[PDB]
Amino acid sequence: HHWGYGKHNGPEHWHKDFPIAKGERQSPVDIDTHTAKYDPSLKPLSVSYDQATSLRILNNGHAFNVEFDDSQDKAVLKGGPLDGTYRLIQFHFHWGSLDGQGSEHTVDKKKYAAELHLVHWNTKYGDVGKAVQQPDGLAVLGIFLKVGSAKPGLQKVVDVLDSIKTKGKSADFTNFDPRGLLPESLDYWTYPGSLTTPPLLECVTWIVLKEPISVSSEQVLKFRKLNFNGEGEPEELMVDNWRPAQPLKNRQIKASFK
Ligand SMILES: NS(=O)(=O)c1ccc(C(=O)NCc2c(F)c(F)c(F)c(F)c2F)cc1
Ligand SMILES: NS(=O)(=O)c1ccc(C(=O)NCc2c(F)c(F)c(F)c(F)c2F)cc1
Ligand SMILES: [Hg+2]
Ligand SMILES: [Zn+2]
Repeated sequence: HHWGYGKHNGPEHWHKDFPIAKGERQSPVDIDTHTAKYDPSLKPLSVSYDQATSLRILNNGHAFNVEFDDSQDKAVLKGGPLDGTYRLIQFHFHWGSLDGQGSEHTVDKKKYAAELHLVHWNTKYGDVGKAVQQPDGLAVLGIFLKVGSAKPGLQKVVDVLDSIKTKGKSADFTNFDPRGLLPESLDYWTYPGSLTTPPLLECVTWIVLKEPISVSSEQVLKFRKLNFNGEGEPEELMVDNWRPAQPLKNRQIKASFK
């Protein structure tokens, strides 16, 4: 049936319907800090989210997405290893059933509690649909979450979760500022990859921040109370919606810092 994260439709089965799963630039990958190359020509990231307009939060059966109005250059990402302007379209998380797992990318094999993905698309392509067909169509900003102190900025997200408990449910989610989810440093690693969920298209430039943000145990606990199923179906807790690290193959991970 449809793909998921369970025994019978999880990541190890994806290749049957999405051959690209065994591709050359699949994500996520493990970031080996001792072999990542410092590239002094990498420009600083330019995150301009002051004009971001969030619209809705949705449980899509795989995770929960917070959607933004991307009809204009309101919230953009430029700089870094990017050429062109990329508009923020949505953000979501991947998390685990336990604090020791949840992230998709790993650093020196270390797994974090969760991983935030801020998804952006290259404006030169006109729409997201066209951007996914290009090798540089998307830019995903990845931020690791570790359990510790509460992140004030994440609480509005946490509080609205009860409203979108099951697949298909959505709630109005305006005036959310994504700047409240960024760590203080924007140092990062970058490599060419893919979407980590089917269709697994290899159109992503990954920008993974070195500094994780901390969230309280109570905050991540609420992520774990969401459901993969729709209303009236057998309850399956939405946990461990992450894909294991893929082989790096002929790729090099660059670092913006020494
Ligand atoms: N401007 S808006 O009306 O608020 C709007 C909000 C969300 C989406 C969406 O989530 N589609 C998913 C989606 C992506 F988020 C991608 F990044 C992508 F590449 C896709 F192909 C895709 F279908 C589209 C438009
Ligand atoms: N975790 S992550 O790598 O940052 C990631 C970000 C966005 C998307 C996404 O927009 N997929 C929706 C989507 C569809 F639902 C389609 F049906 C389709 F054809 C797409 F191209 C598409 F992007 C998937 C994974
Ligand atoms: Hg592509
Ligand atoms: Zn993701």
